Amino acid sequence: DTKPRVAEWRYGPARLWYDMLGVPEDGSDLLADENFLMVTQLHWEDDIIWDGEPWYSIFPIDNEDLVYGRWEDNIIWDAQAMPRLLEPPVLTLDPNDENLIL
Amino acid sequence: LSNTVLPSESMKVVAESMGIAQIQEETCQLLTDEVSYRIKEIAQDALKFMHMGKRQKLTTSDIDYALKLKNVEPLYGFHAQEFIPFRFASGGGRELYFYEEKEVDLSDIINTPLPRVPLDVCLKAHWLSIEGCQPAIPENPPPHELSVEQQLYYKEITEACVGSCEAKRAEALQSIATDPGLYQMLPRFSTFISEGVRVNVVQNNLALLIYLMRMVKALMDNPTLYLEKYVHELIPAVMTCIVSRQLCLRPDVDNHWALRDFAARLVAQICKHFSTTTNNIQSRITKTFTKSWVDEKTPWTTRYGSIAGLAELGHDVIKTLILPRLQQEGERIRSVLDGPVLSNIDRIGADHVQSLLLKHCAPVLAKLRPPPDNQDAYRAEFGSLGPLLCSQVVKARAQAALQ
Amino acid sequence: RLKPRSIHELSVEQQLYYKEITEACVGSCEAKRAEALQSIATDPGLYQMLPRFSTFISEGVRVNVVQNNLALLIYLMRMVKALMDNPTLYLEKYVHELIPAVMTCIVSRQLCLRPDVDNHWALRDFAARLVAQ
Amino acid sequence: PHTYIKTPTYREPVSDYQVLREKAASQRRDVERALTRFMAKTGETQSLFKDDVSTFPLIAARPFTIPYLTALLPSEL
Repeated sequence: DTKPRVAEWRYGPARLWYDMLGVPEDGSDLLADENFLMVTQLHWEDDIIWDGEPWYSIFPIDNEDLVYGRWEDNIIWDAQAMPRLLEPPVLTLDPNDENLIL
Repeated sequence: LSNTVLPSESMKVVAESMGIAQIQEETCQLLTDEVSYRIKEIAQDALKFMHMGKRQKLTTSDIDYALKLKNVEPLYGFHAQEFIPFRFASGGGRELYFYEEKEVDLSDIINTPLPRVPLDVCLKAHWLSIEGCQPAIPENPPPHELSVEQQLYYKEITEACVGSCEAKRAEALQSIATDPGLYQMLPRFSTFISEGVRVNVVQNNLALLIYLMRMVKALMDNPTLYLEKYVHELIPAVMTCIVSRQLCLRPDVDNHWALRDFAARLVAQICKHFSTTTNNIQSRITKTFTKSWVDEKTPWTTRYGSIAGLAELGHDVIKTLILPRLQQEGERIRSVLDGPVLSNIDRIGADHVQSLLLKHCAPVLAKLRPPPDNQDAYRAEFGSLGPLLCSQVVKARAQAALQ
Repeated sequence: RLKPRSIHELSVEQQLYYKEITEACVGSCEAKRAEALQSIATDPGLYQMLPRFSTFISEGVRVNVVQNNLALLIYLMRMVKALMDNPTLYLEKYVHELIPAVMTCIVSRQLCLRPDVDNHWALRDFAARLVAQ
Repeated sequence: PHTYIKTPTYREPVSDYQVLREKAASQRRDVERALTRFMAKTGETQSLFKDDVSTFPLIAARPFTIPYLTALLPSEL
């Protein structure tokens, strides 16, 4: 299906892109699992060191979206033949990340 | 859509103002299709005085000119300055609306302030158009939230990377790469970059995509900010710059090819710095590249992007992904050494794919073969990859001599 | 809009064993070392904690050869051997971290006293060559 | 509980007024320093010292055509 884009904000981050577009207001066998195991895809030899010279979490919490979500579904393989229709995402300010005041 | 009439229950209410106790429902239907028929004949004859006397408002003197036309007696008292008031009466089961008329002492109409005297009709001439456009005379028509500091910094930094000049862009990228406190503005930059790479589908601008990829490359070089929480947004943007098929406005002359190897180097860096066994970034990137490459029907641009990313990942990846499908080079040279259509755009992309393939497979052939390599090219596909491998062995010997 | 505060994929309690087993496997007491060892070799639910064990091993050997601390290394190699013979867990996703750690135990110089514990050093290279093959 | 207990844990929250004041202060100072160095580098610049652009760059003074509008008017309201 053709993707002509859609924009729902024109006021948050990426407003510059929305204004340039002019969208007014809210109007809109090598695939075997082993091949991909990182023992068969990483030069781990370089690591070998030769002559070198819990009530709250103990470990850090990973990005659930990266660890779990299918971000691969936001890759645009063909601009004209885009399998689904992408929609504008609002800023979601994750508070799990430190270094953000709120 | 349908013939709309006054409700039949509005005629039972009217018939009890008369004194008629019980009126059957076939009589009420007989009343309301006649009175709503005579309303539509004075609605449409008032509209003939609104149109012939050019007004577009339908004042109440239009209906009074139409009741005069249908011989029916006029309705007295509808030229005074009034509006539409209604007053709700709840009651013990009888729901209605009325007027609630008010009174006024008679000496307060004898002693009202009189309005100002009207003016007589006069004429006025003015030019509307003088051999062209209208003059500009007054008788014509006239024609969590970022603080202001970092809001201004976000505005200046994003508008410096849109392409007005190159020097402000280089200073903005050297700002992004080398400032200590740019957190709290990282989600805005990630949203800006991902939406801007998405806006390539409406306008296939190669230049703005090169600028956004240099923005990502500058964001990666910042030591202070950690992109671990926002990498799920920047990965598919760089992936879109790699494996999409139309990266150009004019496909033949635009070097989409460089935004390909630049973004491939970028994604190799983004899965070197951030791939953890909980993340599975690199395995999930190799799987997308692999099923885009092995699958047929894919265009030569997206196959170029897949081969470029896979070959920037490292040596063992091109050992176990690229080297099984070296026979695909024959399927490529099917359309290069012998094509029925020569003037199409498949040939430049095909021999770009060929050049990238043999450039990246020359050190892989130098790693896993004999030192002689006498007829390895003949044993190779098309006998060209083997010549490139001989050139690569010569280059390695030259590097050893330099060492 | 703020995304919900996420939870670690281990129970708060879950973090503690990671903690008791790792503080027992650094070999302050030998029966403990063993209690932990027993756990690692036959805990069925030791998957989904295995990234944190592999990272603790790998990171440990690399900052434990900066000063050649032989026990720290002999305990980590025994932890690797106890990780391997567990039948439930799937290891070859993590072997890319496991193998350069053992190569470093076998092919590295010893920063601590050269003689005397070389007898153990041969065993550090004996335990490492056993787990390597 | 470990074999069966499955009670979730959270990340360590920093609710301290001292370190929150320090974080907000240092982030505001760093973003205003980055903004002023970027604007002094990409425009006309002055200097208190002879040929001093790297350290202490001043944005050059430009005259306004109507200066009371940029002086007296409030910008946040």
